[PDB]
Amino acid sequence: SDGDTAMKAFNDTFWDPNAKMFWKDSKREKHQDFWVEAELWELVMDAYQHTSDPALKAELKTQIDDVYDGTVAKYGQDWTNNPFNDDIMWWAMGSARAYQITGNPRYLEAARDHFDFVYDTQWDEEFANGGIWWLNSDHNTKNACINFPAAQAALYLYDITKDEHYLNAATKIFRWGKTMLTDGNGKVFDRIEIEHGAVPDATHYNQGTYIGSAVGLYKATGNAVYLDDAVKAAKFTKNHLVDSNGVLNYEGPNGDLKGGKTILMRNLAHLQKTLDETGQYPEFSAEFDEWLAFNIEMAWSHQNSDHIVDGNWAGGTYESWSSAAAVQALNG
Ligand SMILES: OC[C@H]1O[C@H](SC[C@H]2CNC[C@@H](O)[C@@H]2O)[C@@H](O)[C@@H](O)[C@@H]1O
Repeated sequence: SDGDTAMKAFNDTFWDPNAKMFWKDSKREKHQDFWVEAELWELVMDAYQHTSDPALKAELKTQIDDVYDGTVAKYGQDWTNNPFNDDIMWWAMGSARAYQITGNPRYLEAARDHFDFVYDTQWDEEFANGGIWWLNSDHNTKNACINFPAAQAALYLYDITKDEHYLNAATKIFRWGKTMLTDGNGKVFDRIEIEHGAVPDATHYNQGTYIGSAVGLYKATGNAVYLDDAVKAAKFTKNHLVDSNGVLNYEGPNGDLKGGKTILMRNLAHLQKTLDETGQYPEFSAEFDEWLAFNIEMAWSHQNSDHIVDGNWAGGTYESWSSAAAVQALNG
């Protein structure tokens, strides 16, 4: 049970049962950033779905509710006072998943109300012919880190509700994003800035949410073009966001990007499952599976004696966001 071992060690090192939040690092001086906390929430959910130890499973199910409670105690229930639309949407997506797992109606209202605020008021047709703004304060840029997560959140809400409103939203957001925030061959651009144009800088987490939304659209629509879209973005990641031995890059020193492999790995697992089930792209599937396994083994060979792995997978304080990626990789 390497996935169980990895998750237990992550909790032992970083979980604060008193505040019901993760610590930012092993000094236990400061709790994790708001948007990153939603991604650690999803890690708890993924370990819950992966494990077959019923005692650990029940423990992780309780933790799903505690993570939300601790964040609500510090930040409130209404997140629309946060000027970052991406922060809001990461929590809306997490809330949709928490509803799928628990059935607790507070999570459905949280997902729906926050999705609606962003989509209904922060979509604009004028600048760049579409897209959602990064912030709800100033309107200067439209970014991959809000647009693709918004498509993914719409797809979860469609699965829950069967309301075509959400499928129509996902289709519209993704079409815009593919056209304005990619090169058409799987390279995902960070953002488009008013008075400048596209900033074509690719990162692990934006490759990830593009891939996850494309796989979700394939499943919901039956259009094979969406699967092709996801494969091209996975090939780009494997060939161009890696070191000379094929190990995924380290994206520091930026604090938001350092743990981005967590989001990438979560979404690559969705593509791997869809390829295994459909038997499509058999040649790429075999190469992709082998490359993933090589990455996981190299990462875990760098673990310390407490079973924690730093985010520099190619080589004394450990950080929760950087260290999460190796745990996610064993819970997919
Ligand atoms: O270059 C990393 C990253 O930086 C921001 S998103 C990160 C912010 C999310 N909201 C809370 C902030 O504290 C955080 O910096 C955006 O410029 C994004 O497009 C880019 O990829």
